[PDB]
Parts: sequence; C-alpha cells; structure tokens
Amino acid sequence: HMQLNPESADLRALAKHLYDSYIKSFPLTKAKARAILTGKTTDKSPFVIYDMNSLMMGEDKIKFKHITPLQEQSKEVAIRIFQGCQFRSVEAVQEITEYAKSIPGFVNLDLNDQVTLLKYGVHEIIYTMLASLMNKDGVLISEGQGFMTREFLKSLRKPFGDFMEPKFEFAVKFNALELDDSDLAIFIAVIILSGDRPGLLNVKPIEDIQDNLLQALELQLKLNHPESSQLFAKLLQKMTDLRQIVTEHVQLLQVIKKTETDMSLHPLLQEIYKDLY
Amino acid sequence: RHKILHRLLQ
Ligand SMILES: O=C(O)CCCc1cc2cc(Cl)ccc2n1S(=O)(=O)c1ccc2ncsc2c1
Repeated sequence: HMQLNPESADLRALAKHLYDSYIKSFPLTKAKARAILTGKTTDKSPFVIYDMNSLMMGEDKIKFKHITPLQEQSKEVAIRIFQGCQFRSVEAVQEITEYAKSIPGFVNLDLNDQVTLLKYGVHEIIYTMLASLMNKDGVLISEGQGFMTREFLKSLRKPFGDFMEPKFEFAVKFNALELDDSDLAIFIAVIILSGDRPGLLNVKPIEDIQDNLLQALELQLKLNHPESSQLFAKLLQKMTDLRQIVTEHVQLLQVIKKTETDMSLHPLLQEIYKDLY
Repeated sequence: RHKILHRLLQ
C-alpha cells in the first residue's frame, strides 16, 4: 500500500518542479486551451475557419505570428497551411528544448545524448500537446485566436488533407484519459528520457532519470485520478501510438518531397527527420 | 549532424 514518506515527498517536489517549468516553457497550456474550447473564457473567442471563405477571411483577421505584409506566400491554401504548421513546429522544438533543460539531471547528460533524446522526442511531444488544443470538431490555432475544423483540414487536396487526421484520431482517444497539465508535464519528461532511442551512447544515467520520472508519474496519476485504476499503463501504451504517428507522418512528408517542389522543411526540421527512421 | 539542435542546447 501507498505511504507518505521522504521518497514520496521527493516525487511530489519533482512533479511540482516539472509543472512549474512546463507552465513557463509552453504558452498555451491545456487548462487555458480547454477553457477556450468551451467559451469558459473571456480573452477572445477564436475565429472559426470552417470553409475556404472563412479561411480567406481568417487570414485577414487573425494576426498570425509567422506572416508578414509581406513575404512571398504560396497562393495555394494547402501550402500556406503547411507553412504555418512548419513554423509552429520549429517554435515547439525550442519550447521543448528549453523544457528539457529544466528536467533534473538532463543538462549533465552527455551533450550528444541530449541531442539524440530531443531529436526523437520532440515530435512525440508535439502531438501529445497538440491534443490539448483539439476537440472532435477542430484544433485551436495561432495561440488560440483561431480554430480550424477537422473537416476543413480533411478537405485539403491530397496529400495535405491527410496530415492532421491521424492526429485527431489520436487526440480523441488520448483526451478521453482526461489528463491535466500536472499529469502532462511529467508524461512529456518521461518521453524525452526514453533510454531506447537509437544511437544513445551513455544509456545508464538516462534510464536512471526516466526511472525517477516514471515513479513521479505513477504517484501523480494515483493521487490525481482516483476513478482510474489502469491509467499509468494506458498512458505508457500511448507512447507506442505516438511512435506510430511519427512514422506515419514521416511517410506523408516524403510524399511532399517527391511531388511538391518549392516546398522544403525548415533546416531544424531537416536535421530532426534526417536519419530518423 | 544536428547543428541547430546542438546550438539550442548550448
Ligand atoms: O513535420 C513537421 O514538423 C513540419 C510539418 C508539420 C505539419 C504540416 C502540416 C500541414 C497540414 Cl495541411 C496539416 C498538419 C501539418 N503538420 S502537423 O500535424 O505535424 C502539426 C504540427 C504543429 C501544429 N500546431 C497547430 S496545428 C499543428 C499541426
């Protein structure tokens, strides 16, 4: 049976440190995102993009961070969307990298191993956190100023219409677990510290930290989800689904490569995907 | 190589 001893009090201190570091690393938390998704907010109320006419008008009324008046934009809706998403991804790599450095012990890992953990973990974190911004109708965009429907994304010409749908599929199942930010902060730390990433050199200290994180997560979930006996194992299984999501997303990307020319990933994304798997 | 990722980490 569970008890309140110096070990558990260390696990909780660890969980709170991750949470605090997570709130200041990631702008739109799932708390704020779900308020928006229910109107339970003041703030703004996002502009809904649900068809081509609302898209055109949304680009005008939403202040997209990456857009300037004006660089050269694709003129084709699907590609302009790809470009915004690629920009958000690059941003997210930096958010996640910063968060990684806040994970006790991470910075003192082999610098080359730090690189490898981020290379493999970043897109699994991206899709993990993207679910915070999704419901079954669509996904929050642009820091929550816009909302793009699932069916609009699905209606983009092939193969762009196939990019987001596997993420929605994942998000429906994953959000039915009802994690909050406090859960998520530990779960993404666990993902970053996967001691089975290809090419790791000094695996021992990585498993040590991941061990300490897996304990802090199990305690976290027992305390925070009284009505969910099998939550810890269900969550670990979701790391399996995320690797599959990343695999599938890679296969669509190479469709883009030998098909859409002019398109090219931001070099940060190119280093990540290069020799991924 | 992962030059940008290396740069971000240092
Ligand atoms: O692969 C990359 O990292 C660059 C390309 C990534 C990417 C291109 C792309 C094009 C379309 Cl039409 C739909 C989804 C797409 N995705 S995504 O599903 O991965 C993604 C990522 C972060 C994000 N923030 C709010 S929505 C969102 C969607």
